[PDB]
Amino acid sequence: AIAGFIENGWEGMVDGWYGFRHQNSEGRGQAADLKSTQAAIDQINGKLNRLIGKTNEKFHQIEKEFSEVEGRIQDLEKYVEDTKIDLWSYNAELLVALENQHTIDLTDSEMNKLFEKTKKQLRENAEDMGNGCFKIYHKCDNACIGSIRNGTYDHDVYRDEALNNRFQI
Amino acid sequence: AIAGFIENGWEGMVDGWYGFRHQNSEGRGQAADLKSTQAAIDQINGKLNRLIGKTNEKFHQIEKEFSEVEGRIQDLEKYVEDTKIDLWSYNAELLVALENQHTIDLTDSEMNKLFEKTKKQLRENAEDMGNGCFKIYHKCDNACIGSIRNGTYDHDVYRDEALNNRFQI
Amino acid sequence: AIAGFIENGWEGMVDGWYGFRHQNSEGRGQAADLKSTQAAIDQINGKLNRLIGKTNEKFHQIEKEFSEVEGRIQDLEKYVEDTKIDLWSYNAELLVALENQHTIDLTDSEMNKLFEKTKKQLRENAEDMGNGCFKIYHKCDNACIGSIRNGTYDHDVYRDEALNNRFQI
Amino acid sequence: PGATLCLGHHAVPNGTIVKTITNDQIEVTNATELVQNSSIGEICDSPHQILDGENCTLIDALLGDPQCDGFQNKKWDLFVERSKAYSNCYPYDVPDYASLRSLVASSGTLEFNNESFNWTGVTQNGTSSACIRRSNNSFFSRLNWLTQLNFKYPALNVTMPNNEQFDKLYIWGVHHPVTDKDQIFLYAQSSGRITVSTKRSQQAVIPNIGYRPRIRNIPSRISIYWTIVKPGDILLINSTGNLIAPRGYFKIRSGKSSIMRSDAPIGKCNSECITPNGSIPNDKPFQNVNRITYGACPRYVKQSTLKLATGMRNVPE
Amino acid sequence: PGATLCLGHHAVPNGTIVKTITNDQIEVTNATELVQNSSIGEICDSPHQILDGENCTLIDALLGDPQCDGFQNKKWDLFVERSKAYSNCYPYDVPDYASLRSLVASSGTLEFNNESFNWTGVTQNGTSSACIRRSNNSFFSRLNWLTQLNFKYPALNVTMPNNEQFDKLYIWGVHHPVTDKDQIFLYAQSSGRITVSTKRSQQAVIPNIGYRPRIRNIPSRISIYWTIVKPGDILLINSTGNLIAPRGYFKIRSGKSSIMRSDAPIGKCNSECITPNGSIPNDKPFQNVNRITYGACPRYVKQSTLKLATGMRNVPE
Amino acid sequence: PGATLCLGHHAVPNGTIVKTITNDQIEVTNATELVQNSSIGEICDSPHQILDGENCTLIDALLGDPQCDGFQNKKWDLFVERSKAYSNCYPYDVPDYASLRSLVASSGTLEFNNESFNWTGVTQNGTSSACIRRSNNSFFSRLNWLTQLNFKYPALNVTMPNNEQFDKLYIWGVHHPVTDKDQIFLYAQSSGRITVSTKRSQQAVIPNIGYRPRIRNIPSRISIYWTIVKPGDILLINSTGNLIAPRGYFKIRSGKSSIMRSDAPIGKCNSECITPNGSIPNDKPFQNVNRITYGACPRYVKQSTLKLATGMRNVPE
Ligand SMILES: *[C@@H]1O[C@H](CO)[C@@H](O[C@@H]2O[C@H](CO)[C@@H](O[C@@H]3O[C@H](CO[C@H]4O[C@H](CO)[C@@H](O)[C@H](O)[C@@H]4O)[C@@H](O)[C@H](O[C@H]4O[C@H](CO)[C@@H](O)[C@H](O)[C@@H]4O)[C@@H]3O)[C@H](O)[C@H]2NC(C)=O)[C@H](O)[C@H]1NC(C)=O
Ligand SMILES: *[C@@H]1O[C@H](CO)[C@@H](O[C@@H]2O[C@H](CO)[C@@H](O[C@@H]3O[C@H](CO[C@H]4O[C@H](CO)[C@@H](O)[C@H](O)[C@@H]4O)[C@@H](O)[C@H](O[C@H]4O[C@H](CO)[C@@H](O)[C@H](O)[C@@H]4O)[C@@H]3O)[C@H](O)[C@H]2NC(C)=O)[C@H](O)[C@H]1NC(C)=O
Ligand SMILES: *[C@@H]1O[C@H](CO)[C@@H](O[C@@H]2O[C@H](CO)[C@@H](O[C@@H]3O[C@H](CO[C@H]4O[C@H](CO)[C@@H](O)[C@H](O)[C@@H]4O)[C@@H](O)[C@H](O[C@H]4O[C@H](CO)[C@@H](O)[C@H](O)[C@@H]4O)[C@@H]3O)[C@H](O)[C@H]2NC(C)=O)[C@H](O)[C@H]1NC(C)=O
Ligand SMILES: CC(=O)N[C@H]1[C@H](O[C@@H]2[C@@H](O)[C@H](O)O[C@H](CO)[C@@H]2O)O[C@H](CO)[C@@H](O[C@@H]2O[C@H](CO)[C@H](O)[C@H](O[C@]3(C(=O)O)C[C@H](O)[C@@H](NC(C)=O)[C@H]([C@H](O)[C@H](O)CO)O3)[C@H]2O)[C@@H]1O
Ligand SMILES: CC(=O)N[C@H]1[C@H](O[C@@H]2[C@@H](O)[C@H](O)O[C@H](CO)[C@@H]2O)O[C@H](CO)[C@@H](O[C@@H]2O[C@H](CO)[C@H](O)[C@H](O[C@]3(C(=O)O)C[C@H](O)[C@@H](NC(C)=O)[C@H]([C@H](O)[C@H](O)CO)O3)[C@H]2O)[C@@H]1O
Ligand SMILES: CC(=O)N[C@H]1[C@H](O[C@@H]2[C@@H](O)[C@H](O)O[C@H](CO)[C@@H]2O)O[C@H](CO)[C@@H](O[C@@H]2O[C@H](CO)[C@H](O)[C@H](O[C@]3(C(=O)O)C[C@H](O)[C@@H](NC(C)=O)[C@H]([C@H](O)[C@H](O)CO)O3)[C@H]2O)[C@@H]1O
Ligand SMILES: *[C@@H]1O[C@H](CO)[C@@H](O[C@@H]2O[C@H](CO)[C@@H](O[C@@H]3O[C@H](CO)[C@@H](O)[C@H](O[C@H]4O[C@H](CO)[C@@H](O)[C@H](O)[C@@H]4O)[C@@H]3O)[C@H](O)[C@H]2NC(C)=O)[C@H](O)[C@H]1NC(C)=O
Ligand SMILES: *[C@@H]1O[C@H](CO)[C@@H](O[C@@H]2O[C@H](CO)[C@@H](O[C@@H]3O[C@H](CO)[C@@H](O)[C@H](O[C@H]4O[C@H](CO)[C@@H](O)[C@H](O)[C@@H]4O)[C@@H]3O)[C@H](O)[C@H]2NC(C)=O)[C@H](O)[C@H]1NC(C)=O
Ligand SMILES: *[C@@H]1O[C@H](CO)[C@@H](O[C@@H]2O[C@H](CO)[C@@H](O[C@@H]3O[C@H](CO)[C@@H](O)[C@H](O[C@H]4O[C@H](CO)[C@@H](O)[C@H](O)[C@@H]4O)[C@@H]3O)[C@H](O)[C@H]2NC(C)=O)[C@H](O)[C@H]1NC(C)=O
Ligand SMILES: *[C@@H]1O[C@H](CO)[C@@H](O[C@@H]2O[C@H](CO)[C@@H](O)[C@H](O)[C@H]2NC(C)=O)[C@H](O)[C@H]1NC(C)=O
Ligand SMILES: *[C@@H]1O[C@H](CO)[C@@H](O)[C@H](O)[C@H]1NC(C)=O
Ligand SMILES: *[C@@H]1O[C@H](CO)[C@@H](O)[C@H](O)[C@H]1NC(C)=O
Ligand SMILES: *[C@@H]1O[C@H](CO)[C@@H](O)[C@H](O)[C@H]1NC(C)=O
Ligand SMILES: *[C@@H]1O[C@H](CO)[C@@H](O)[C@H](O)[C@H]1NC(C)=O
Repeated sequence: AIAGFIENGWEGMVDGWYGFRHQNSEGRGQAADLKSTQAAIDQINGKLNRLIGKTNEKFHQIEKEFSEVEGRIQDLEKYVEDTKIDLWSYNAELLVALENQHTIDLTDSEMNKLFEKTKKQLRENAEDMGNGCFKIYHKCDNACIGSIRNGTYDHDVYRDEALNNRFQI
Repeated sequence: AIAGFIENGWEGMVDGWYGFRHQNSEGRGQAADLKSTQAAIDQINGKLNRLIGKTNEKFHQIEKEFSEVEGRIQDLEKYVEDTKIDLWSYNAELLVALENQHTIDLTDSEMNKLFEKTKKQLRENAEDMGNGCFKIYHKCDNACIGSIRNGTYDHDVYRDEALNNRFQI
Repeated sequence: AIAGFIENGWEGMVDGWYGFRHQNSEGRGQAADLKSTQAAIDQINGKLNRLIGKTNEKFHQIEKEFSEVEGRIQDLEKYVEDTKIDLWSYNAELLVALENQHTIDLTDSEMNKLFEKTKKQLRENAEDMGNGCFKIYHKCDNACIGSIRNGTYDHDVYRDEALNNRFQI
Repeated sequence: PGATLCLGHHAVPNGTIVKTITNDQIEVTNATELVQNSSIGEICDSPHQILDGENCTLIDALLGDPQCDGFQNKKWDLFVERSKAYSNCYPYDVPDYASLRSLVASSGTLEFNNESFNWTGVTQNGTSSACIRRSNNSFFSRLNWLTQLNFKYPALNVTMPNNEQFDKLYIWGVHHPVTDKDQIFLYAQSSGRITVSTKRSQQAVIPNIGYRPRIRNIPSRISIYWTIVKPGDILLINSTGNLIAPRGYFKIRSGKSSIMRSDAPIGKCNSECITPNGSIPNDKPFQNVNRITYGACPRYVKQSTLKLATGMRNVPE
Repeated sequence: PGATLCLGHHAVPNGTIVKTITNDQIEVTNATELVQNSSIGEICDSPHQILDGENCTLIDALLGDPQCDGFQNKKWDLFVERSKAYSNCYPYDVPDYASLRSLVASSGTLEFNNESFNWTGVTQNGTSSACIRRSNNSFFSRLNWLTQLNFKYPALNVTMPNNEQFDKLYIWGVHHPVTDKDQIFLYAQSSGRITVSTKRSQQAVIPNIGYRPRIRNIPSRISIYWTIVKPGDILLINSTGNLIAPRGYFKIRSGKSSIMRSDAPIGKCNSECITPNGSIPNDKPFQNVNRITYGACPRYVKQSTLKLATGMRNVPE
Repeated sequence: PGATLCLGHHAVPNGTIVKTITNDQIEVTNATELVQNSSIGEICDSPHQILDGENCTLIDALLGDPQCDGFQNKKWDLFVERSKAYSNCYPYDVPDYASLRSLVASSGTLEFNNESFNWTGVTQNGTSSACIRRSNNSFFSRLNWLTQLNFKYPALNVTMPNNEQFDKLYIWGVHHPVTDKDQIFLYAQSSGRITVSTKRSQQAVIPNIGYRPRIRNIPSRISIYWTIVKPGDILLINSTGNLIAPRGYFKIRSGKSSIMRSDAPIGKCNSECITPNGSIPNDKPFQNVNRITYGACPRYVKQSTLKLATGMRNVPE
């Protein structure tokens, strides 16, 4: 049986980052959702554009290697540089940790948004199975599944059929 | 027809940040929610109080402009200052980006909290239209709408009427 | 009457961080949820391991206290050190604020995850009371409550009974 | 029929663009500026004690250049040196000028106590046309130009103990004559030497005879030195010629005082943060007015603007 | 029967480990490296103007060591000094060598203008076997070794005004003879003195007679000094012997020029960021190649790798 | 009737206040302190090699002050100088004292190798009542006070090659006599000169005759200098008087050694991080004990406390 996003990903979905799998009376299939996919990709490209190709010009600075022992002035030059490198190394470490947190959060968020959107189309006509899947209580052929994926599904068309199915003993 | 927070804001709501619009048998109206509004404002004032009016005293420091060429000592004084300014400029940039992220998140959060609270009052008696609006399946006059806004709505009073309306073919 | 996580914690839950209270026809009780508890604890231990016992060796540096007035070189040594201390003090302040935000978020998240998981087991058979509690519309003895806590509850077993109870006038 | 109830939030017609982690540009309902980018163009005289140097550098006020007599014994939080300032006395230099300037600036006082040095057998109070005071030839107020008396310059060996509870700062110098003739005419003997010492320090200076370019018609020079004498220590001046002697000591304090190069006028107003451009408001955490600051000031950054969101995302209808 | 509809996301068989706040290690679908860890092992000659010092230090190119004649009047963005470089002229030292090296490097030009100093009564153009140029005894190209003429060394007192719109940098020196005999043989008189001054500065140097270890068979030494003369000021050289005289002045510019110690070869290629190891790509924000950089460069950090997630959490099936 | 099932979380009666981004103060169930604010008041002798200077500064241990004879040839990771330390030998100063102190401290060794300098025609092993060793007049152990023999001081011209695989550090000095008489009585001739050179360096010193205040009844002074000689180079000492000669060289190492000013006692214990106040635990990432540290230490910050939440929001019933 097919299974949703809670507990695993789909190695077989190669044409999108997020999508739908279905089972109905015409078979079983998969389709990528391009909007959610693009929303994640755009955000990640946004980050990359801020971090890549943005270097800063510096010119004449201080010396950082020394052929002779000198004491006080050299101690200071060295300490200034060590200080600077440690502070930048810290900034780099924190930045990557925060960026990566935010990437995982934004990508998880697009999954949750797509799930919620689907739930709100189906309403009354389906039950949340708790595993990223909905059980739809009416005949829902390939065109029907497509209408859910495209956001054109009208739950009113199937409501009578669906309720009749759900609330029979 | 009236529409919720998913996809736009309300330029006509000038007395609050978050609120309700309704349509019933007495007309159409709008009311600000003061609690959610205040919760957002307090948090933003919290930030402002940490960042505004909190400067740090410094007194005698190093020289930062030079009328004569000197070499080694001046190279060091300049490099120390450049180093410091770049590190503070980075701290300022990151701080504002993180603060602004958190502001957008906390303000989005108050919208979602108000929506969820409303959903949980109505329960059984209404359907989530997926656009920030609920269709309420019983007569709900201005006092009724008010009772939802004030958190005193008892879904049991209307449940019979509401279910009868929803689950008729 | 028993009450959920919205608006207070439970001082009487000493064997876990998150859990369940119930009322049924055999009495009233409490049970810790070990998985959610452990998930929070592991994350917090994760942070602690990054921050505790991770110090950095430094050896010969610059002098930082001075018995005589000297002027230019001493001004620079002092300014370098003051600069460094202020930047580290800022890093420490921000780090703790961000870490503590994330701790509150991750611990709130485990509460919400446990609530949602429970909601999705019960489905159809219970109503969300809006206060962290569910009203379950079928006889649910201690074994039944246990089956919900252990994730082995089958809503289909009770569905007929539950719907009959909910949708009678 | 029933009812419809919609949840929403406000929006404004005039939003502002901010940066987040998620977005390089996002419109919000409101924002505030965190970078102070302007000065009021004057240095407020309150609440810090300002001393306007006018035509005087701090060092010229210290040595006692005639145009700086008004500065005697004054204190400051911030000494303001003007770009127009010029020396008008005997031409001099200070090896490590920058350090003497820094340490007096940081001390924050020109308080001077006269002392009676035993200068027997020399002519005192030498003066020059290069240093005019009230129409007469004169000299630095705090220095004593010693020369030969009755064609003799008997070796000096003079002591001054510090029996106070504070440090004493002594300013002194060496005259570098233009020619070997002038060395003789002024000091009797063909080569001078100066040794100034304490229990914890010694400084030895030999004059360097020669021509320098004329300044106020003077081709010779004075070179200035300084010595700090702690409590229980002793100043010992031992010299066979060329000494420009101290008349006493400056008190040396520690505290929060400084010096700033600025041409901004001093205003009658109250502002905590001073830059060379003028006082700046210090409500904002950052500023791009000047890296040089004194007082409770925003931190200098390179950004000209940083907008902090103070409202939600703006989504017009 | 109905239908089932499941929501999901992709996953890859080959994920990569990154760090977040939540996790020290979490597998994501894709990541990119933010630390540049390699150089191409050569310094690209574009787009910065590179001057390869080859056997010459910058200071030897400045003074005019015979092997450095090819460098006359050249400019650079980056002067590259090689570890093999060696001096091959009269042995010398520069008190505060590091500062003279820094200020010429930062100036970025060896442009030199000859001037006619009035050296009357002395022998000019002194040379030595320690400094061979085209098979003959010679000297530093930019310096003029003055000695006695007709057993006399008449005191020098020579002026050079700066009537230009730019600063002039003068390089000069003092010869320290090996013996008191040689002092006499070269300069007539038993002790030399040099005083070089302007309106704003003075420098006085006395030679120190004595043996130093032989370098190219020479046990004496030259010590090098420098003086900056601003517009409207005057160089004044006053000397009774031992002066190694300037032949003119170097232009001194301000700008973005520097100097770097490297043995990497210069390549025909184009790269913005230079390190001693060679040019490095500057697409990444950080680098652990070298703390020494010139140009638009990633910032030096201690980490050898920092992976930025560019995809979601990877959860295989 | 059915059942009710409520979800919840724990809470404690004694919560702690922390700071987040959202809140300046929020109560959580538990927190831990990230700022180390105490020392144990002693410097643990493990695991770093501690050398307690006791009455000796490092420089006095180097020169060989009589009370410091116990320190000969010792090594350290951390040399601890006490505020009570005092000199008890011939009064001296070190121009750039701070640099000589730093470079020996960082080297981390007093290892000294004697060498046989050819001092012919002078009296060796001069001593003074200012420097008592086992009841007799004495001198710095590592220095050799040379004076006239048979009323003559024949010019010294002595060589010492470095044929080792390491650098040699030579400490030497100049005696500044109190009077012109004493110059003659000690060194035969009215003016001394010292020139100490290598292939890569030269240092020239002239004594300055004069009175300084008496220290242990001595009104004259010694000034200390140092010279590093690399492998294949040569020390050349050329002097006509006033030389305080080296007896050999100190090894100079590179590594992790340092020096710290502290009056804390040394304890028998084991602690990685040392401050002047004593050893501190290094479990926490930050500390406000002292900006001066040695070893694996928390980073110094100005905050006295920083609380990291280790539990959820605390919401009592
Ligand atoms: C070693 O080398 C130096 C450098 O050249 C020589 O120094 C020069 O010495 C001469 C002669 O002593 C100086 O000339 C004198 O200048 C004085 C100042 O003049 C200023 O004001 C006038 C306006 O009237 C300006 O034009 C001028 O630029 C100055 O700003 C004058 O007061 C002197 O006047 C005397 O001579 C004139 C006639 O020549 C008479 O009319 C006067 O009554 C009076 O007697 C004189 O002109 C010159 O300034 C010095 N140059 C520098 C750079 O300092 C040394 O002389 C030389 N040493 C030796 C031993 O040769
Ligand atoms: C004060 O103290 C210093 C330090 O010792 C003395 O300086 C030494 O002086 C001597 C004599 O002047 C120098 O010796 C000379 O070395 C020259 C250079 O030789 C180089 O090349 C040869 C290869 O042939 C190498 O072996 C050597 O290491 C050098 O690299 C020679 O050119 C000289 O040769 C002369 O003497 C020899 C015979 O001895 C003849 O065959 C030659 O034809 C020629 O006449 C000579 O050997 C020595 O280099 C100096 N040492 C240093 C360290 O500089 C001072 O002399 C001394 N002062 C006084 C007054 O005593
Ligand atoms: C140039 O100027 C300097 C500075 O004043 C002069 O230096 C002083 O010289 C005098 C005379 O040489 C010194 O006086 C001597 O002090 C010695 C040390 O005394 C210490 O111990 C006693 C306790 O008994 C303390 O009171 C004192 O403060 C010191 O701590 C004494 O040992 C000497 O004693 C001799 O004289 C007395 C009588 O006067 C006899 O009883 C003794 O037997 C003995 O003969 C003497 O008192 C003085 O210390 C120097 N001062 C400084 C600051 O160094 C130079 O003398 C002067 N030069 C010239 C050429 O005039
Ligand atoms: C043409 C010239 O150079 N003349 C100066 C004279 O040089 C002679 C030459 O004229 C001649 O060509 O060759 C000769 C050799 O054979 C000479 O070199 O030298 C004297 C100085 O000895 C110059 O006189 C000085 O001129 C000054 C003008 O700026 C001034 O008037 C000097 O007097 C004071 C002064 O006010 O500066 C008078 C002060 O009372 C005195 N103070 C003290 C404490 O003694 C000072 C002081 O002596 C000097 O400042 C020290 O450098 O001098 C006057 O002496 C003549 O112009
Ligand atoms: C054995 C020795 O030391 N010989 C040197 C001589 O010392 C005598 C000793 O032999 C003797 O044992 O004791 C005597 C005392 O009673 C002597 O001390 O001293 C002369 C120098 O006066 C040495 O001759 C020099 O050797 C050089 C070889 O590297 C060279 O040939 C010197 O000539 C030049 C040069 O090329 O370097 C010739 C240049 O034209 C000249 N330039 C100028 C502008 O004058 C230079 C210049 O004079 C010196 O470089 C200045 O230091 O010298 C030659 O003078 C002899 O070896
Ligand atoms: C009153 C006074 O100043 N007396 C000192 C004497 O000055 C004479 C005056 O008394 C008189 O009023 O006027 C005279 C002129 O007409 C004199 O200036 O000068 C001598 C020094 O020449 C002083 O004697 C020295 O006193 C020392 C006491 O602290 C000590 O006893 C000196 O001896 C040693 C020493 O232990 O320090 C003996 C050492 O063996 C010797 N070492 C060597 C290697 O030679 C040292 C060394 O000579 C000096 O330390 C160098 O500065 O001296 C003793 O010479 C007299 O007090
Ligand atoms: C520090 O102070 C002390 C104490 O004042 C000082 O000692 C003094 O030095 C002077 C100058 O050297 C001495 O006077 C000389 O004494 C010697 C003794 O032989 C004589 O050779 C000198 O004669 C020459 O100078 C005379 C000047 O008129 C001529 O008349 C004569 O023809 C010679 O040219 C001269 O008389 C003086 O005696 C001592 N004083 C004492 C008390 O000892 C020392 O010089 C000072 N040190 C420094 C660095 O300034
Ligand atoms: C700066 O430049 C000025 C101007 O050139 C210069 O002044 C000159 O100094 C020299 C050297 O001192 C003077 O020449 C001397 O004049 C004095 C006057 O009494 C004499 O004692 C000297 O005689 C000795 O040297 C002679 C050399 O042959 C011997 O013949 C004689 O026997 C003596 O040993 C000598 O003649 C010269 O007069 C002045 N020039 C002028 C114009 O005044 C000054 O020295 C320079 N300063 C520096 C620091 O270089
Ligand atoms: C570096 O070392 C070298 C080599 O040792 C050294 O050279 C030596 O200098 C001394 C002192 O100048 C020379 O001795 C002198 O020789 C000259 C030659 O004319 C004489 O004028 C001197 O006579 C005076 O001093 C004598 C001392 O008793 C008196 O008797 C006489 O009356 C005079 O007052 C004196 O004899 C010595 O000859 C050379 N040695 C050699 C081998 O050449 C140089 O001084 C040292 N340099 C330094 C900076 O120390
Ligand atoms: C405050 O003063 C500083 C320094 O004078 C000004 O910065 C200079 O501005 C000029 C003119 O634009 C430039 O040519 C200089 O290069 C700047 N100097 C430095 C060191 O940056 C600054 O513009 C002034 N700011 C205000 C708000 O008045
Ligand atoms: C949904 O959109 C896809 C676009 O390729 C189309 O093929 C399909 O027929 C659509 N179905 C409905 C019901 O809109
Ligand atoms: C809701 O509160 C408002 C407060 O202004 C009041 O006017 C209204 O009557 C209340 N309605 C109910 C049902 O509580
Ligand atoms: C739930 O698990 C607990 C584990 O202690 C067990 O005691 C209980 O009987 C279980 N009940 C069910 C229905 O699985
Ligand atoms: C928008 O316009 C109002 C009225 O003109 C003004 O007071 C307010 O500050 C503006 N807000 C922003 C964020 O531009």
